[PDB]
Amino acid sequence: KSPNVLLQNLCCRILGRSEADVAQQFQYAVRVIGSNFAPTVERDEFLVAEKIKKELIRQRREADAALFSELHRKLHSQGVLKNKWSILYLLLSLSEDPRRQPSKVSS
Amino acid sequence: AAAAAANLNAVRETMDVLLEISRILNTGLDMETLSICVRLCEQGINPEALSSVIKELRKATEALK
Amino acid sequence: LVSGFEATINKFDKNFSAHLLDLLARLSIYSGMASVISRLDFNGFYTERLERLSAER
Repeated sequence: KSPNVLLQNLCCRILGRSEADVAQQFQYAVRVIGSNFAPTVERDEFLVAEKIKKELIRQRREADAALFSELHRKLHSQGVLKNKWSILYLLLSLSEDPRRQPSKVSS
Repeated sequence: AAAAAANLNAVRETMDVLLEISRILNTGLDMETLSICVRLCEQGINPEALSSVIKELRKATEALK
Repeated sequence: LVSGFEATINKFDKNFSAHLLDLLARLSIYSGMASVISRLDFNGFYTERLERLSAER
């Protein structure tokens, strides 16, 4: 796929609105992605792994801070990806407070 | 083949571990939205862009709808 | 005239205010050492008139 129409697919997954109903949301997506069209940011995924472990200690669940460490190893173990840093940076930035996480299935 | 289904396995595993990572960091993104974002970062794209967009698009259906 | 007087006064005022805020910005990033910044504005005036703006790339 081309990235520009991929933005409009993303807008119809997040919002229930169709891609012909609105064009303003897609225009804002074009506003931010355009003139940032190429990757120029740098990754330091070592520091961000060390920052997820401090967060999982902060929950005061310490067995799960080391379970994430072995699940974080597996992304390098397969290694079919582009950057391991990018999706993890996205998923860290959108965080809300589970207050201490009153459950986790642990797969 | 075998290495062609093992390549199809190696995305399906990673999408399953990232699904655990998505709920323990508490985002509002589910698996369906996750698959689009993982394709975008498979091509390579600023996550700093994507974060500001989704902070607005999620804010575009809880006060505008 | 006195209008050209006022014009030069306003030029000097704008430039001095801008440089005052820039110097306080360049001193604020540092680190009984904060007594310089606390003494210079003991009641405040031109302390921080523009908030630190930010956006993501």
